[PDB]
Amino acid sequence: PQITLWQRPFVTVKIAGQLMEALLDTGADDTILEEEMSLPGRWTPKVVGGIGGFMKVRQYDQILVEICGHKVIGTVLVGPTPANIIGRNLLTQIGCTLNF
Amino acid sequence: PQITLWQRPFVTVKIAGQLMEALLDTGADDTILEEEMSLPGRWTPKVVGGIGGFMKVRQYDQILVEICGHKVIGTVLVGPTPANIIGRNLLTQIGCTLNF
Ligand SMILES: Cc1cccc(C)c1OCC(=O)N[C@@H](Cc1ccccc1)[C@@H](O)C[C@H](Cc1ccccc1)NC(=O)[C@H](C(C)C)N1CCCNC1=O
Repeated sequence: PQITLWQRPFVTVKIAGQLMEALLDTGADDTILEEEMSLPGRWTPKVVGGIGGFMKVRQYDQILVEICGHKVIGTVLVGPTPANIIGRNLLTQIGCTLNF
Repeated sequence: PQITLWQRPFVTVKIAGQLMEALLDTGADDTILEEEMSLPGRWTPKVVGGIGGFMKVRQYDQILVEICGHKVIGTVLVGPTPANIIGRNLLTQIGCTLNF
């Protein structure tokens, strides 16, 4: 699809059998999911800095993400973010471009 | 142009005779420039919340922004952001779409 930006660019994603909406975010290097997201297995501590300051997150490697049905695999961060965010690490795998 | 997302999507912008680079950010509702940015005239207090928390900003209305040479006019926030960010309020005016 081609998506205009008059509204926030949310899409439905399925991760580890769970459904959620996440923002397609060209300003994000990394993908981050909300605190209540349950991913199994080991993780590594990471800190993410946005506008406002920094927050501690859990880094999960090799997570399968189904983004508008497209299947991709990458690193997913989990922490106390206000919204689920799909960052460039996954946007590149769905062939996402900015056009104008 | 069409821009891929293997790298951060920075573009050059000119605002109030000053040049800077700014991130094209679909995850941002609003446009925010770094604390050292000098805009003339009246402004209104606003607070922006990102990942990490919130920060106090100045809201300037009807600012002319030249984005990749395109001319657009909109609200611009100025505060202690780590990077200049072009949000959807301006991205819509340059006909910016996400494609995949
Ligand atoms: C949502 C919003 C509403 C009104 C006004 C503004 C400016 C708004 O956006 C603020 C905002 O932080 N949006 C983020 C996503 C957002 C949407 C909704 C709520 C909260 C946040 C994101 O798009 C931009 C922001 C840019 C940035 C900040 C600091 C250093 C470098 C880059 N990017 C990041 O925080 C990313 C994260 C998300 C992986 N990030 C973290 C560090 C390393 N690099 C990097 O890419």
